[PDB]
Amino acid sequence: PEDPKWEFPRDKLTLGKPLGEGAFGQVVMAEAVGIDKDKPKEAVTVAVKMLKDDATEKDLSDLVSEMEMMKMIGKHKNIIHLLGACTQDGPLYVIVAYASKGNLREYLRARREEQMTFKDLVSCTYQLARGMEYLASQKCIHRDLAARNVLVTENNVMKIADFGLARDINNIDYYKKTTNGRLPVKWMAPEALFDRVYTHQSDVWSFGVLMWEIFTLGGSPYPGIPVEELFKLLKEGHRMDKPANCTNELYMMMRDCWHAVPSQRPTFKQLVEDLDRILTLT
Ligand SMILES: Nc1ncnc2c1ncn2[C@@H]1O[C@H](COP(=O)(O)OP(=O)(O)CP(=O)(O)O)[C@@H](O)[C@H]1O
Ligand SMILES: [Mg+2]
Repeated sequence: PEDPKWEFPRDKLTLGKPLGEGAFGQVVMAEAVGIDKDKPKEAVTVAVKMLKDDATEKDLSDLVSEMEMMKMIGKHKNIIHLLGACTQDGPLYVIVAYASKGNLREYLRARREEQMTFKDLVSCTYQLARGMEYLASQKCIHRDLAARNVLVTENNVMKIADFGLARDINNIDYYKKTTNGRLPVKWMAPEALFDRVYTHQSDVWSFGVLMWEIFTLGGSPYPGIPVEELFKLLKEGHRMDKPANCTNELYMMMRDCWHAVPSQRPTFKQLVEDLDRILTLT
């Protein structure tokens, strides 16, 4: 099944050193000659997501589904961008934009290299609120928004990544009946955890937990509480505490995203407006 507008010649692709791995594939650095149509002569440094030697049938299928999802999203400043793919005659290669600073979690943990200021943190939250606004506008739910799924480029631009669990949503709620779920519990909304319902407001909840990760410089959500005990505490109204240096205006923002009623939570459009005002006065 070839899509000519995304197919990239294998000869033009030279693989390099590894960049990371999980239990769904691996990512290697690579050189791609003429993949950028704006400069069709220069070789572009890219990242290639591919299967592993111990890959499964679902691993291949998930990588194919993540490829099709990224085709629909399009380019944005705060979203990792699909550049091409190698599907015909050989292993599936998913070629995406390269980010040299890693993922946001290890990025912030390595600044407790550089050093993070209050403006830097607010700048991070603003860009991630803009990437989700365009993502929500494109009729998409990420379902796996976390600090580890955000990439940082050489010029410190936040890139939303990991669309393996992303789905398209229309005007009503997304809903399926599952033998068991696959979303990280500590970032899930109560309706996603209990009712198996996911909307753009469920991504707002994850954004709140994402805010907590950012202002803790890479801490783990609900510190000291196992995944097993989080179930009962969410039903009873437990929320995370305010970080050490985090303005109350930004903690009320987190508590807004963490509202029980999904429709009562802010929209990503409103988060961009509020963060814009907070950022300009710094
Ligand atoms: N464009 C890119 N540039 C540099 N590193 C990248 C990258 N894209 C992904 N990576 C890194 O490759 C590593 C593994 O990739 P990926 O994030 O897709 O696996 P994963 O996180 O879904 C499995 P797990 O969560 O169990 O570790 C990650 O640490 C990620 O930061
Ligand atoms: Mg990840």
